[PDB]
Amino acid sequence: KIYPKLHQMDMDKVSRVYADLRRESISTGSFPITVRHLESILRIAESFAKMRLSEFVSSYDLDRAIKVVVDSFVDAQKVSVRRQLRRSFAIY
Amino acid sequence: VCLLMGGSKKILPDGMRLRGDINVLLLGDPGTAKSQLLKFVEKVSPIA
Amino acid sequence: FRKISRDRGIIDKIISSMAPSIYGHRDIKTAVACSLFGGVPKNVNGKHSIRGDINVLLLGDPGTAKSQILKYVEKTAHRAVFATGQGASAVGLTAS
Amino acid sequence: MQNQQEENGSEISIEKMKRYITYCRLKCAPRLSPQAAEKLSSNFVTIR
Ligand SMILES: Nc1ncnc2c1ncn2[C@@H]1O[C@H](COP(=O)(O)OP(=O)(O)OP(=O)(O)O)[C@@H](O)[C@H]1O
Ligand SMILES: Nc1ncnc2c1ncn2[C@@H]1O[C@H](COP(=O)(O)OP(=O)(O)O)[C@@H](O)[C@H]1O
Ligand SMILES: [Mg+2]
Ligand SMILES: [Mg+2]
Repeated sequence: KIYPKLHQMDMDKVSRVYADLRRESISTGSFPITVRHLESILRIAESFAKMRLSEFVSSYDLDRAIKVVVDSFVDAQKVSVRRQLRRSFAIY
Repeated sequence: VCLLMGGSKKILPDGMRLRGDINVLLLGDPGTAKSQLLKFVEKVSPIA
Repeated sequence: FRKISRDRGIIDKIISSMAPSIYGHRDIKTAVACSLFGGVPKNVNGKHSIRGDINVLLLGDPGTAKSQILKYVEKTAHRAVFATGQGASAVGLTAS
Repeated sequence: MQNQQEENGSEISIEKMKRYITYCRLKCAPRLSPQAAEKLSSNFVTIR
């Protein structure tokens, strides 16, 4: 019965987060970042929201989701690239 | 758009058969959305 | 249900109620919870589909209890099926 | 923004389009104009 919603007041943050993770990925010379990563971000945010039987995807859920994708990408990389990125992405 | 309409089929009196159909290749990086284009062309064509 | 849903931090309770007999590995348990709840499938005017389920791959060294988590998921879920790549199982992956 | 401009003649639908393509396919066969053939012929040589 729980089909959570995506009211777009919360679009400004993710645009600029994706922009930064794209600009950083090419500079460091590693896996490319495509929009499938952002689709995963939103689809995981849906699950974190549905956990609270919620009615409007929160920003807390988006922030919890962001860690999963960023950590996966950072931890699936070579040692040198990984040391670069684990410092660059410290804020998320 | 041009693909789904195909060229004009021509049968000649030499037994020879000049085809009419269109072939396109989508070569490129990952995550360019070229797969969704195929999945839509599946559904917008009468036989696919 | 609704009462437990109002307690702030239901997320970390769920994440620690998962495989309740394997030590540590919080990230995999978080991913298990995410893929065991799901999401929303989408059709944009019957011409564009974005899936809802989230896939999870495990890559690990011998002796890290991956099969134990796979066993737990099958006792916890409604519609779950088990198949093996190189072994003897009651169901295959190909239609016939 | 699709279900709205759809009803303003700035978009065909998915079954309507399908029917239209079937129609034009199983209706006509274009044969080119001779006033244009030499254009395509000169183009090919300048290309090669
Ligand atoms: N982190 C862990 N916590 C608890 N038990 C563990 C842990 N890692 C391994 N074990 C235990 O060690 C054994 C490992 O067997 P298991 O088949 O689950 O490992 P596996 O990684 O799936 O196997 P393999 O990769 O070699 O095929 C089991 O008894 C499992 O419960
Ligand atoms: N330009 C775009 N506009 C809309 N959606 C896009 C765009 N680029 C990517 N996507 C989305 O991101 C994903 C891209 O992956 P996919 O279509 O499988 O591409 P590829 O063919 O490169 O593997 C899809 O889910 C698609 O809907
Ligand atoms: Mg593809
Ligand atoms: Mg095993």
